[PDB]
Amino acid sequence: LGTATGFDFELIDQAGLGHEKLTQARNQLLAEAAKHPDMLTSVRPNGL
Amino acid sequence: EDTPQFKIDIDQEKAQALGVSINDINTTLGAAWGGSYVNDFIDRGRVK
Amino acid sequence: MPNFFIDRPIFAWVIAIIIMLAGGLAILKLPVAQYPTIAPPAVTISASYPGADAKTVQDTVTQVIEQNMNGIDNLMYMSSNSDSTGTVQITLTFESGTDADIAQVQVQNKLQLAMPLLPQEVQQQGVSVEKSSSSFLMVVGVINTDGTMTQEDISDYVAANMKDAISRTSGVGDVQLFGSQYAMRIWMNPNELNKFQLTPVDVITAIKAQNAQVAAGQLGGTPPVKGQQLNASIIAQTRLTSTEEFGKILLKVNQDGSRVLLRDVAKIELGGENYDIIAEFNGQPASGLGIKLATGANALDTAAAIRAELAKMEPFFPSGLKIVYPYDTTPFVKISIHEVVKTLVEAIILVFLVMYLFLQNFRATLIPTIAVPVVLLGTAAVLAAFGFSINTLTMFGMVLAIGLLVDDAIVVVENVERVMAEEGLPPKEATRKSMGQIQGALVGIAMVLSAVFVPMAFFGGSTGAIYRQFSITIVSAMALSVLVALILTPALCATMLKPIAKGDHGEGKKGFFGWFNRMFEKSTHHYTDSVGGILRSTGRYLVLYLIIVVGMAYLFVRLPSSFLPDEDQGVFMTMVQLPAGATQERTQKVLNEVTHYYLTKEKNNVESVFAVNGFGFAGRGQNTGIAFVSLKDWADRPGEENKVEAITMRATRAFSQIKDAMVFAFNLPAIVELGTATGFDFELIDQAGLGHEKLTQARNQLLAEAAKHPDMLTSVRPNGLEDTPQFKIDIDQEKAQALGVSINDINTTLGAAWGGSYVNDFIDRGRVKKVYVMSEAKYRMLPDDIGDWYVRAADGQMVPFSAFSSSRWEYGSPRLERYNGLPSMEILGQAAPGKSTGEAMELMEQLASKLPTGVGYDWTGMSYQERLSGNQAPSLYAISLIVVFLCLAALYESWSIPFSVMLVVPLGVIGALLAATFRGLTNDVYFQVGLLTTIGLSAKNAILIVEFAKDLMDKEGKGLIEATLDAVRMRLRPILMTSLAFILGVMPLVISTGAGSGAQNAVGTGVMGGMVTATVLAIFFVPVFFVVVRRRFS
Amino acid sequence: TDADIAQVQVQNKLQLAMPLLPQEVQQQGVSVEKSSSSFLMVVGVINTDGTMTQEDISDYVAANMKDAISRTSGVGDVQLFGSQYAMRIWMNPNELNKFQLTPVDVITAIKAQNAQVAAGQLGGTPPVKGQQLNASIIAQTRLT
Amino acid sequence: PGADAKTVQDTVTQVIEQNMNGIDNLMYMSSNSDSTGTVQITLTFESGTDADIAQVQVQNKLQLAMPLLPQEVQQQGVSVEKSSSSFLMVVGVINT
Amino acid sequence: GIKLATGANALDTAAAIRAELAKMEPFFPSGLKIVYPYDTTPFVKISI
Amino acid sequence: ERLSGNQAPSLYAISLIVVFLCLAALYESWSIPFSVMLVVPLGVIGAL
Amino acid sequence: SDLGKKLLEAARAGRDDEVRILMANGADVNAADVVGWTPLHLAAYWGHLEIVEVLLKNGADVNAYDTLGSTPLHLAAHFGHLEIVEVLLKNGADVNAKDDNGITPLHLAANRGHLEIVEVLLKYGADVNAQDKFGKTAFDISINNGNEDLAEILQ
Ligand SMILES: CCCCCCCCCCCCCCCCCCCC(=O)O[C@H](COC(=O)CCCCCCCCCCCCCC)COP(=O)(O)OCCN
Ligand SMILES: CC(=O)O[C@H]1C[C@@]2(C)[C@@H](C[C@@H](O)[C@H]3[C@@]4(C)CC[C@@H](O)[C@@H](C)[C@@H]4CC[C@@]32C)/C1=C(\CCC=C(C)C)C(=O)O
Ligand SMILES: CCCCCCCCCCCCO[C@@H]1O[C@H](CO)[C@@H](O[C@H]2O[C@H](CO)[C@@H](O)[C@H](O)[C@H]2O)[C@H](O)[C@H]1O
Ligand SMILES: CCCCCCCCCCCCO[C@@H]1O[C@H](CO)[C@@H](O[C@H]2O[C@H](CO)[C@@H](O)[C@H](O)[C@H]2O)[C@H](O)[C@H]1O
Ligand SMILES: CCCCCCCCCC[N+](C)(C)[O-]
Ligand SMILES: CCCCCCCCCC
Repeated sequence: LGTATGFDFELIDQAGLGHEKLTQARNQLLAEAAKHPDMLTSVRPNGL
Repeated sequence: EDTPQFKIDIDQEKAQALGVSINDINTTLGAAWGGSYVNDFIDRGRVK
Repeated sequence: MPNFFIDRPIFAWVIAIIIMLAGGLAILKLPVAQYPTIAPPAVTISASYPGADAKTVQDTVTQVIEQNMNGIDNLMYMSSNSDSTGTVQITLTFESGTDADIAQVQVQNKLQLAMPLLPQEVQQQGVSVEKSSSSFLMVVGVINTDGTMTQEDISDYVAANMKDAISRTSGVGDVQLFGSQYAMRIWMNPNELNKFQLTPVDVITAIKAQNAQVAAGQLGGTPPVKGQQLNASIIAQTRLTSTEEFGKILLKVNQDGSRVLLRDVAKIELGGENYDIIAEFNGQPASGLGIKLATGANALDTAAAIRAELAKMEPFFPSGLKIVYPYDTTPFVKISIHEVVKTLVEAIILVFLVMYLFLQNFRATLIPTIAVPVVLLGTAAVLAAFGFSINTLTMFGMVLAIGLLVDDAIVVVENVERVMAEEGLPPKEATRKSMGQIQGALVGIAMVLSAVFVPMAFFGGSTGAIYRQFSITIVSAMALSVLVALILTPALCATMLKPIAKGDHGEGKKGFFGWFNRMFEKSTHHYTDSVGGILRSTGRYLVLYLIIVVGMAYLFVRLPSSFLPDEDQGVFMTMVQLPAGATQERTQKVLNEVTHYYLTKEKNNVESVFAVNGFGFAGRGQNTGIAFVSLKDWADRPGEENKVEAITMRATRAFSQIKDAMVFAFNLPAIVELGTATGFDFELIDQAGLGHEKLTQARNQLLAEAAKHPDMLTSVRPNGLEDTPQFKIDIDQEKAQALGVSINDINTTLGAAWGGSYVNDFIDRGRVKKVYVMSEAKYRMLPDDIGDWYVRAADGQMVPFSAFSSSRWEYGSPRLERYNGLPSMEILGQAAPGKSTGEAMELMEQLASKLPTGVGYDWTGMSYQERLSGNQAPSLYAISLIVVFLCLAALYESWSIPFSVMLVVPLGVIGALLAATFRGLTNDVYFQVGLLTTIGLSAKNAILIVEFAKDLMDKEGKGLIEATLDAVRMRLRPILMTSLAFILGVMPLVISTGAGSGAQNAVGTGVMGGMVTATVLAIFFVPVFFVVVRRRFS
Repeated sequence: TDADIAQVQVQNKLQLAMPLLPQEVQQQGVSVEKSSSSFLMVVGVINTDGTMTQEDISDYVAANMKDAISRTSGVGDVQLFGSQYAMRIWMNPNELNKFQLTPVDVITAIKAQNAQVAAGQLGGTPPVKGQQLNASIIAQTRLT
Repeated sequence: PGADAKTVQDTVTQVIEQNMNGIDNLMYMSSNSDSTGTVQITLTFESGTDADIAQVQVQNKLQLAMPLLPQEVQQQGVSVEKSSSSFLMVVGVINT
Repeated sequence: GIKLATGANALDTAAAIRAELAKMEPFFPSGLKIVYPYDTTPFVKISI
Repeated sequence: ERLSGNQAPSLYAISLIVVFLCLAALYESWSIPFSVMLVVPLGVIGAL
Repeated sequence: SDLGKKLLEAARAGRDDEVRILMANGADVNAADVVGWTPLHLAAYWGHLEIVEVLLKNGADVNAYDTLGSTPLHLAAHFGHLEIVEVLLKNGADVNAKDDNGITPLHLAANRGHLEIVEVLLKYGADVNAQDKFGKTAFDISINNGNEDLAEILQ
């Protein structure tokens, strides 16, 4: 069921961009997610 | 309906006399006329 | 509810019809088998490594598979064998209730992922994951009489032309060929191979090249050149089909020009896949088909279909080939059914005779003749719904119920006939009163008999499965009998029975029936006057009761206990075990002498002897064999002297003369999966990698210790084979590298020649079959032949095997056992006469605890189930007691009175134990269920006597002694009618001598003897029980 | 969803992929398991006397315990906090070059000299007429 | 791969088919072997039969046949799946 | 690190594990001992 | 198709017997059931 | 013979009581099996010291050899039965006995690395320079096995 109000998001490579371009896309999402402390909290990747 | 078949007959004794292996014959015929699946490769982040 | 159907006889007739139709429909569709599924689900993983020894197979196949049997549901234990024939068997036994399909696929799946870890040769041969089943429907033997065909020639014809058709036959679950289909045998000559400078490596290389399916392609294949007219498949080299084609395989071409072919260095023929077995049927070469019965199929119909299929194959058979039926169970099952239907009909015929003898009118005699079949059919419908099959256990389960079924019919009618005779009431109002007196008791009886039989089903293991078949059968039969007694028979009694005048007991009639009524009426007065005197001196009968209780307990302990009685099945086994290291020829000479004895001196009894050389239940090898003796018709062998047990013990005494062979005959058990009662199954485990020798010594230490207690343990022996001499041959690596001989060429040349090597497949007459290269017999016999095998070095020169090898003799296991993924050694044995298994096991555990450090133990098979499921016996007995007491307490509205009924148990049991002990029978399931039916009916009789006696004291305000004497008078006749009918009904089963008599004897004797006492005693004792109890507590 | 049937359907498809996987990946053994991701319990094993090392204890747990626990009904997965022992050949490149050798030669030699051979039998079936000797032939076995 | 119907039927189809005897609630078994090298043995079961149990029973019986098959056929792989003959829909894709 | 099979009973599985470990203890080498540093079943058994 | 047709007679047969026995039980009669069930042909002809 | 087979099994098992009875009954002490092993060979192999002594007292052939030429001293020395090796050598066992491979008890004792037996064999005058068919001494085995202690004794 998970933690009280936690979410598990998946960022998909739908058009075979590659690893580097998916990493940059993730960094862009994490960057924009970081500057909404009023809504989102501790948004981070699960991978290395 | 019953189809015609092109029955090729390899002479292994006559091949040995010329000094060719029947492995090379089978592969040369098989690969050329039938097609051969060698290995895989990566076309835009997918195995093919 | 009886009152409802007394006013509505058609509703009752509708219910009667609905039940009869449902039952009739059920009898048609119900499966037919000898015995149902009893043993727990097991999955046997089997593989083959051609030429491999015990250790090689274990350390390459067995250990690798065992390690990868992880994450499987409901696994109890896992045993494995690894023998010198190159075979491995891993039997995974599961919990009783596990889906055998899910159990198989879970094992089969986890193996598939372990297949890449096994050797190439083992992956090639394949690993078979099958569900365990020894129960064959029948074995069809195929023989050649004119000596034109060898055993391999027969086996091929069966595999090609018969097996596939027998497999597709309706009701066949599985078919097993006794022998292999043809294989292309290349019998290599080492002198010829050395002459042309060749090896088995070159022969294998040449066969793989010139016998293979080559892919080519198509003319005008896609993508084509636009304007193409023709698209055709290109066919290249395909597999070879004939011995001649394999003969013309080109190995080498010399400088001179002359060509070296495979026929120049080897003999070629269509032989067998292996030559371990030599199957013979009265000397003549033989093969066969092991046919098994499909799930929910009919054994009789399946058999008829197989024969009908075999019949239309006969016109195509070659000259000399004949069909024979050495083993067939359907002859036995035919008699089982007929004898039971004959008993159930004769039972109703005797009820008619007994009903008419006492009541003396044809309208009374019909009601049981109607009511009983309605219940019998209804029972089949309930068992069909429960998913049960028509088998020996469910069939005899109903024969045992007859007593309960007949009573419910008689009790109702007699009571109506009595009420009409005493009060002069009309049939309809007489039935309302009659049912009014018994309806309360019959509902009570239902719950009481339920409390007796239901707990019998809750037993675990193999024994518990057999008890469940009898339990649900009797409970279902008894349940409907009570239901029919409250719905149908009341209606029939109200309509059919004619009125009787008040006081008319038919004493004023003439002839036989006139005499009988005055005879019985004065015998009833003698009985009541007799009980009158018994009830003045109750003290001495409480003493006589304790004499019976001590009499019972004495006989119970000193009666030998078994699971099922041995039957004359028309066949029996004869083991042949020669000294270890003996050849195939030696074993054949003994089997020839064994086959000779039976066809000579037992020519009147014996039909055929299936002499299987090489086969042994407790290990394979050249030095073991079995003779499957098939006898003639049961009618053709008159007297006990010409039955299996008599022939068995005569044969054993005869074959004790044979010089160097452990030869003896033994009858087949009813069910093979149980084994023997008193017998145990002990596994001695290696729990700290001690090795083989250290476990061999630890076993010898336990076997020596077990031998020093003959009073407790007897026949304590190892199930496995002993260590044997083996030819160790060390390949010198330096000498091999020095001469330029590769280890692959050496190990292949040795393996291919001496052991054989499965190269690839070929197509013989449109059937894919195997190709084996091996040494011709005479070049792979003795150690001297090792040096005659030459391997080619890198430089080109041929090097003999002697040049780079050294050999010596050592001892190694020809069959390595394992249990739960650890090296084990199975030890069998039984408790000494008088001792129980529980005692024998407890000693084996004590002896085991004083073995060297690192040696553990565990119980398997029957002993594993006896250790767990055996402990439930008292806890069920306890629950049964509490429920029975509670049920009677509710019926009588008294905590005290129930005791009076419960004191009747020994009166029925004592008689059964006398008849059994007298005849010399065992405490078997047929006898043990035989008690519960005798106990049930004696209890039923008492419950009515106590209810009648009680109701007189409550309603009519009579005295204790007054009410008791009045009750026993009224219940005297119906108790005698039930007994007379039932005792006569079960009489044929007691005196039965023919086929399936052992079971009939066990069923019949334990009932007849018990009923004689149950009847004679209870009529005098239940009065006493009621008075003593009523006095004590009031 | 029937977890037993889920496993059977998933493996049916994996069996079609298994051949296309490398020889090395197959020989490490692919596993299909139906377990809860979270741990039920951890069965710790230590030496109180300090007679055995971390590697020794791990070997025993893998060799003489893990298998039986993994076979137990209800045990979906068993993770070994350690590793079973394996015959480690720690190669020296300076010494391989000295004798003109490679890891290939080492692998080739081990495959040849650490091998369990099927060498057949003396007086094996089908035999000759008048044979008295029957004994299994033992060539090379696995190294201990 | 690269086998004719005749060869495929003898080495694969018949080998599998003769191991598909005695399976619970089997009505009939149709099969075909073509010149491309394909085999398709379809076992139709009685109405109301547990399809998943049917699949398991077939899979179990097939793996006795598996090793008797040619080496090439095993390396290519063999599937045991629940099968309908007709399409629910066809989802076409075009480029405008 | 034992993980519970899908839909299996935790307490009944745990009981069976202890029964199997109990058969191994007698044949342990001198000094070796079982310890229980993590277990979820003791809570479930006591809490009920 | 043939299965549907081969079981159709058996289906009508038992269906009639059940409806007859159902009426026999309900109204406690053999006359009332037999009196009613003679109506079936009058309906069947209409359907045909 | 009848008793000959029962002696072979009894000698192998180690049943001292049965051997004593068979020695009295007059069982053949030169009774061989298929491979050519006398009861002494069996007792020597499985390491039954008393039976070895009992058989030798009953005029059993100490230098009896099998179909491959291996003697009881070979089997005793190879499987590290020090006590039995001494008893055989005392009763006149050939210490330099060669099988068909040219292997002596010294070679076998050296290969399994039974230090105590190698010294006893040397003491009774074992040829240390003795070679097999491959030209291998007891010393050649010790350096190939890497047995430093054994190599030092052979020096
Ligand atoms: C694929 C399937 C295979 C085929 C299977 C076939 C199954 C057939 C099932 C149907 C059986 C029905 C049998 C009917 C029998 C009727 C006999 C009498 C008819 C009749 O009209 O007379 C009545 C009086 O009968 C009386 O005397 C009534 C008193 C009670 C009669 C009981 C005895 C009859 C026995 C019937 C069972 C025998 C067949 C066993 C299968 C008057 O009528 P009413 O309305 O004035 O009555 C007053 C009630 N209030
Ligand atoms: C614990 C156990 O084994 O209970 C069994 C065995 C049982 C206790 C029996 C009830 C009762 O006779 C018991 C008494 C005291 C009856 C009087 C004596 O003869 C005793 C020597 C006898 C001991 C055992 C016995 C024979 C049981 C019953 C009750 C069934 C009752 C009827 C009416 C059929 C049972 O099994 O339910
Ligand atoms: C579980 C229920 C408890 C037992 C209930 C009572 C059992 C006694 C009644 C059993 C009789 C019904 O069983 C039925 O017997 C008849 C015998 O003619 C068989 O009938 C068969 O007879 C022979 C027997 O070889 C065949 O060649 C033939 O093809 C077929 O007609 C049926 O295949 C079987 O279904
Ligand atoms: C062969 C063994 C199997 C048979 C088992 C059945 C045993 C019962 C046999 C029938 C007993 C009936 O026999 C009956 O016995 C009692 C004694 O208790 C007698 O009773 C007589 O003696 C007693 C005791 O002195 C007096 O209190 C009583 O007034 C007097 O009538 C009856 O007159 C007789 O009719
Ligand atoms: C739970 C056990 C059932 C015992 C049966 C009790 C029946 C009592 C009937 C009493 N009655 C209504 C007829 O007066
Ligand atoms: C061959 C008969 C099989 C019967 C299956 C179950 C019957 C249920 C009837 C309601």
